[PDB]
Amino acid sequence: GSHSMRYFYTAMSRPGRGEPRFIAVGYVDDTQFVRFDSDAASPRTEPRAPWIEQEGPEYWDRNTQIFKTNTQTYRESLRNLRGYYNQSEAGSHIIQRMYGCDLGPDGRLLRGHDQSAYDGKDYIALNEDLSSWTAADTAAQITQRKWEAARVAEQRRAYLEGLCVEWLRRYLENGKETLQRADPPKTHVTHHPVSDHEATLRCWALGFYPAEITLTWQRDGEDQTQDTELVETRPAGDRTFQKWAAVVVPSGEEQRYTCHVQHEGLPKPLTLRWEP
Amino acid sequence: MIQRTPKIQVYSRHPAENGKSNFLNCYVSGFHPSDIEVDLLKNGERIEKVEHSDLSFSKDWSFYLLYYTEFTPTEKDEYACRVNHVTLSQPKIVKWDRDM
Amino acid sequence: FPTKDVAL
Repeated sequence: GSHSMRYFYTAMSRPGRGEPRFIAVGYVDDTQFVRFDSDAASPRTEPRAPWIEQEGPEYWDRNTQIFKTNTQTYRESLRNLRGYYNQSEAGSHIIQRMYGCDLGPDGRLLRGHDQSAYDGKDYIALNEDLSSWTAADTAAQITQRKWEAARVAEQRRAYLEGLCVEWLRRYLENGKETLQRADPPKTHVTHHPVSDHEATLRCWALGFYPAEITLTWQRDGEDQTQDTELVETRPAGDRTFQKWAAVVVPSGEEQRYTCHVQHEGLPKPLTLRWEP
Repeated sequence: MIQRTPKIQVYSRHPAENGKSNFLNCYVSGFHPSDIEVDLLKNGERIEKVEHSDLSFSKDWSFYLLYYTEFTPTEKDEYACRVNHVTLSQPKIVKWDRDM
Repeated sequence: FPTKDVAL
C-alpha cells in the first residue's frame, strides 16, 4: 500500500531553567523508529523499533551529529522568533517542525512535506511544488525572505526526492514483516442499558494497524453522525490501535442499527449488529 | 499565545479479565504547550515507575503522549489517571471504566 | 534518515 516517513521536532524554551530542549522522533507510517532528546544524560539517537537496530555505527553517529547541530540551530530560531514578535525574554515558547515524504502503492514519490509552527500555530510551509513557501504572517515573511536568499527550498527538495525516499524504501524492506502488514480490527458490539427506554450500543475495533479506520453507526441505513460518540483512535501499546463508536438508541429498536467498519486490513467493509 | 487542553482516555491494552496481568494506559492528546503532568492511580494512590512514550504531535501541532504501567484488574480495585496542564485550574481525574 | 535544519 501507501507509506510515509516523518520526522517531528519540538524545541521549547524555558527561561530560568537552562537552554531550550530539543526532541526529535522519526516515524514510518504509525511506527516510531528513532528518538533524540537533548535533555538525556548522554544525548544520542536511540532505536525505537527492532528493524532499525541493524543499522551500523555510522548511521547512529551521523544521526546524532545532525540532531546535536539541530539543538543549537533551534535555539537560534527561538531567539529569532522572540524578536520577530517583539516578545519578552520571560516567556516559554515552542517551535515545531514536521517533514518527510509520502510514497504511493508502487513505491513512487507522491509528495513531500516540510512545515513549521510557532506556539502551535502554522508559521511557514514548503509548498507542494517543493520550490516556494507559504508564510503565515509578517514575521514568517522574514524567515521566507531569508530562506529564499539562501535557496533553502532547493536543498529540501533534493532531500525529499532523494534521501527521504531512498531511506524510507529501505526501512520498508527491512521492516517488511510489520510495516507492510495490516492487522485488521477485531470487532464486536456491546449493549448497555441507560434507562427503561434507552440503551447504548457501542461498536468496538481492537488490535488494528495502521491507525486509519472508519467506524460508523447507521439507523435504517442512514449515517448517525450527529448522534454518534466517536472516541479518538488510541494506541494499545503493542503497536496496535483501538477505537469505539457509540449511539444511544430506543429500547427495542436495536436491530435498526448497524455499525460499519472500514480498514485497510479488511477485504471488504464490515457490517455488525448487536447480537444478544 | 493560544493554548489547548488535553483530551484524556484511560483504558487497558487487553480486554480486562479480573486476576490477570494487563497494561493500564492513559492517553493524553490534543494539548499545547507540551508540559503536562500525568499520574496513574490505584485506589487513589500514585503508581510508581509509570512509563511514557516519546513526545510527538499531530497534524494540527497538538501533542500526544501515552502513559502506561502493568496492572492486574480486580472487581474492587479502582484505577484512574490524574492530569494537570497549564489550561487546567486543578488536576482532572478520569476513572478507568472497563467498558470504555 | 533525517535532513539538516537551518535557523528561522
